[PDB]
Amino acid sequence: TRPTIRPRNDVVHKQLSAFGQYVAEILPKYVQQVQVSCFNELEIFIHPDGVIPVLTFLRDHTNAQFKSLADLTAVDVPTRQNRFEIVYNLLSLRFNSRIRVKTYTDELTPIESSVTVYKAANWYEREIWDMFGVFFANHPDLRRILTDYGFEGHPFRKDFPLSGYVELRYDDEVKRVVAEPVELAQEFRKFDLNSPWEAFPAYRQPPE
Amino acid sequence: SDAPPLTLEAIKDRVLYVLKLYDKIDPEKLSVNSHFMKDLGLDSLDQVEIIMAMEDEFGFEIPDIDAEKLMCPQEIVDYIADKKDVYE
Amino acid sequence: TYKFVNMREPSMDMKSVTDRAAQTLLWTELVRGLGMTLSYLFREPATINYPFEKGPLSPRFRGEHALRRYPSGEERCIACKLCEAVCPAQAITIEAEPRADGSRRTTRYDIDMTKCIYCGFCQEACPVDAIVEGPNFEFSTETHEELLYNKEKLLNNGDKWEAEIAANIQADYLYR
Amino acid sequence: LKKTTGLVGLAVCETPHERLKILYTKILDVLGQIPKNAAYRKYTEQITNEKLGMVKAEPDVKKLEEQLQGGQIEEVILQAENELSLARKMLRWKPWEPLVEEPPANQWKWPI
Amino acid sequence: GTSVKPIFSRDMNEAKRRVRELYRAWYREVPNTVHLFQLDISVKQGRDKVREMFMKNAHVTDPRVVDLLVIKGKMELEETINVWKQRTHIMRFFHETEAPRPTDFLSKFYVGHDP
Amino acid sequence: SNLTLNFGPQHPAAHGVLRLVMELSGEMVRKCDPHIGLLHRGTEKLIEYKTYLQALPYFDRLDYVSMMCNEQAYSLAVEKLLNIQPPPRAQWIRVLFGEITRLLNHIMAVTTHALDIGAMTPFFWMFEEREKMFEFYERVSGARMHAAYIRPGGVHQDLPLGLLDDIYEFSKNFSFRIDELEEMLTNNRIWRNRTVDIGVVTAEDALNYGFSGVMLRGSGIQWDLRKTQPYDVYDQVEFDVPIGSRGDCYDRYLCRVEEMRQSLRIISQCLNKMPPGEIKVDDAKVSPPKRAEMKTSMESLIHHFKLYTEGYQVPPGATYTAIEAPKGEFGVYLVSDGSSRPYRCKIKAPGFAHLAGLDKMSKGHMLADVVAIIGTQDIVFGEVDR
Ligand SMILES: CCCCCCCCCCCC(=O)SCCNC(=O)CCNC(=O)[C@H](O)C(C)(C)COP(=O)(O)O
Ligand code: SF4
Ligand code: SF4
Repeated sequence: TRPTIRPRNDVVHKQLSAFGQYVAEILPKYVQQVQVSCFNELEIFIHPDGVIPVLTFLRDHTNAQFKSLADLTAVDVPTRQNRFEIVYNLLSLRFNSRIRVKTYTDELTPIESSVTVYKAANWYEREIWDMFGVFFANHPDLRRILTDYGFEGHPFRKDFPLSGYVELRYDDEVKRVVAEPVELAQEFRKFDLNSPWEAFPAYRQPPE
Repeated sequence: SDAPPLTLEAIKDRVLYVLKLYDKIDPEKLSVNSHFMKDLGLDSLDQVEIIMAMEDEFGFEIPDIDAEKLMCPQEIVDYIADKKDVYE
Repeated sequence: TYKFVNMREPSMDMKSVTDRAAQTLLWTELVRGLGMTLSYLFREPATINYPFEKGPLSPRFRGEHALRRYPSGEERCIACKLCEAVCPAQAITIEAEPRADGSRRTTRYDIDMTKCIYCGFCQEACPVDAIVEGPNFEFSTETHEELLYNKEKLLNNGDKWEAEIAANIQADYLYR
Repeated sequence: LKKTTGLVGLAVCETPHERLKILYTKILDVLGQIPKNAAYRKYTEQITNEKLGMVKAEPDVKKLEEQLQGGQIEEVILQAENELSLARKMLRWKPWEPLVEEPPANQWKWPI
Repeated sequence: GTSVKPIFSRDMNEAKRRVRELYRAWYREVPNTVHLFQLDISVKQGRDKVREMFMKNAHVTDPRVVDLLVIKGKMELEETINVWKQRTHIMRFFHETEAPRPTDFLSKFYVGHDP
Repeated sequence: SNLTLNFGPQHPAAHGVLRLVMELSGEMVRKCDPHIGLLHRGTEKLIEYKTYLQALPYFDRLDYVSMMCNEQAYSLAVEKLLNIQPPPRAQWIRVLFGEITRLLNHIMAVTTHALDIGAMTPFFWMFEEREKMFEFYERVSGARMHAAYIRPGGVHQDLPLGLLDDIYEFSKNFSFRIDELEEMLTNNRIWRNRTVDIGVVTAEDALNYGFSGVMLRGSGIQWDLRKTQPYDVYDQVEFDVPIGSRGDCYDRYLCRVEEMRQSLRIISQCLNKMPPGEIKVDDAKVSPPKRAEMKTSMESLIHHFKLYTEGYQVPPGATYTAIEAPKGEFGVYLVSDGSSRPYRCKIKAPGFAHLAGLDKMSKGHMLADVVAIIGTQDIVFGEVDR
């Protein structure tokens, strides 16, 4: 168990558990769940309506002081009724800690823009909108950031195909670059790698 | 001197000229009281183009509201008369 | 544990003021920079006489791909397709069948050199040292089609570069 | 006395004790308008009272900075203003109310 | 019921009002677009294309979907006005190098296997 | 009307494919609108279709000036998710090559910044040193830049039998090259005029906008991830953290030069403290076995086959792992669903936030000052666009 196994830290685990309990007690209106991962990573699941309060409390509270937003992104899980999972990562320099705040939304429900709380979010929320199609309410200048001008659809969504729907080429008759339906000389070859034998008993799900 | 004392007859003549200048409307068929949607079979989008043509013709901004009701030429004449204060 | 890069205060004695005035009016630090460039003018340049002189390389160098043989002249590749499975760019295409003598050999072995990222994962994955990245790097073509390698081209590369490839492998296989 | 706080845009504070006392009194005044059983009120009152006692008991700025663990008393002042603003916001938000909505049964289930 | 939260409009009337406003803005923009991008189309062609793009989505009955469609159309209009777009992007709406794909059964049967 | 100008992508000062739409009154910059995405390759979706070993060479090509630092961040994320531990010699190799990579990145940043400003000479002096470090990269992995040496289990191969001596020979001459660079730039009144009080950012603004690395330290914020949240063997080396005073371009330049010196210090320590032992985790269900074992033992062959076809499975879970990359905090949000392919990989690049703040930092400045600010933010668009 010594040489090749990653060592544990129970002190940080206890501190993060206590602080998660602290946050949950202070904001019962929005906090739905609190988790401490095995490698000491605090996670706080909330209600979407509490995006702005929670973050504000987390960045302003004397005992919190998470004044820096590492990054903000989204995860697509099609099996969930609320497709998109919004993940905020925050860093506290005063207490040398990190915290993760997660909420959910679907295709037609906006999330409150948090540019007011953190200036850094601007481009992160633009990127989430571009890649996933999640609208952010009250956003200063919301528009595509990564994709091409006039590009239809959101690439990061699970349903979207890897190579998309159109390609580009230069056409001499019209003397310009044109977009046409994708044709591939060699199709991407899909591999089935998943082993039919279970790897991790600790994560086994009930047999329904 | 500035612009002449515009009258209702001038407004009606200009409005009907604009309508007869629209491709999707046969000229001699349209009347002053012909409803745009019912009489000429025009869609909501078509009405929007006609109102914008009025704004170009008479040079004043007709909001989205108060344009949703100008559904026959006569209502356009009444609206312009009200906005420009013309009675005779 | 930290240090300051711009927290120094200048002395205000008459000598220091006169030295700074001389620096301002007579441009001393500019002459210092001129002296540095003049010093570099009289050094030997670090340029090499290419193509006559070459840059140093290593036995681990990753270059053009090649298919190798056993000393008997039999091909090493047995069509396990591990290189095709591991390739992150999907640059390898393999088709195989039993040979006329029942041997497990490939009938198609293509590498798309304009897909390849030259990572060397395939030669790590190969269990019989059949596919290698040889030492060559001067194989620019005039057309795109010349960079779509089939089995004949790769076997020819192996035949052409075996003498150096074997010597490179002998010098590095004990680190692998 | 001290020059160069060292952080760009953070001016040196003359008379920081008075500023800290005023800010902490304002914070307690705002907390007085929150329901007494709300966790935010009691936690913030406790920490504010400790900080105010520390400020009142220590006339020396560097010793007070070492007691407060807040990093260069100008930053302590800034954090006090931040807490006051948050207190007003929390008064408006009322996050001590019961959870607004319960999420779907499989919403946070992972994997899949 | 159905417990949904709006984006901008509470019913289809407000959504239609926003659609009409965006249509007015595109209609006004088309001649400037033809001038600035030096397009070889007429203003009539551009306005016809704008109408065709608007009518592609005429079947929508959800105010939230309509609000998102108006947001996307406003994004495209802002993009066109500021010249972020190039002539190739504007001309991508007309599919000038795409051979017409037939729709009747017999031609589809002749060309290949796809329906 | 303000003049509207396209700055890039085909511009020398652009530092890549950047379309900076700028509103100007005369030469004064009224507004900066960075348009990015001209190097968006869709890396994260591609990473979703790969195994964990197949996704590693993408992190080489995120920030193409700090390859091994990108590899180390990803490897740390995957090792944290696997609950395994790299061996000590591998960690020392990782820290040594991370400091060499920091030297590479800082040389590139400082010399390209000087080249934009107009001082073209130091670039040629420092790129010979960059060439020698590329040679170090090549000897260890066979590649000059995209090495792919650092793997989620340690490193791919052990150092060749004479590499430490050559790294020592290079490291004992580099300080004089830094000195020549500083003679060229540090006290030049023209350079100070082009750099002092340009692009000044306050500590509060730097924190809120999401800045990291030098963009924080030039404004006096005392934060270095190697000191506060150490990884590998960074807790066993000694070095100082440069700190600025004014938050301008000049202070950021001094910080980077001193950072280069401190990296030399760390390299000297790593050379004198490299321990013996194996280079990857002695766990053949994660790290491939040696080839002699693969050709003699049944278990080793089975594990080689499975690790190179299907790859190792990672237990379900999500991590955010961050390192102090030479351009700032570099992070990975990695989501595993239990299989051998990552479910999600979000990449956090400091250049994203720095470029999002470029418009703020350029208020009240001219065209040349904006060029200097782009240079001082140390932007590579592979990591910005991904
Ligand atoms: C230069 C050329 C380039 C072209 C530029 C690209 C333009 C893209 C703009 C896309 C934005 C949208 O689709 S916006 C979404 C539009 N869809 C809806 O509003 C759904 C309900 N349908 C209706 O209300 C009617 O069918 C209607 C026909 C709308 C009239 O309405 P009236 O009953 O009130 O006449
Ligand atoms: S070097 Fe890498 S990309 Fe090229 S064929 Fe081998 S595995 Fe594929
Ligand atoms: S080259 Fe090697 S790995 Fe690839 S199919 Fe042949 S034997 Fe297998």
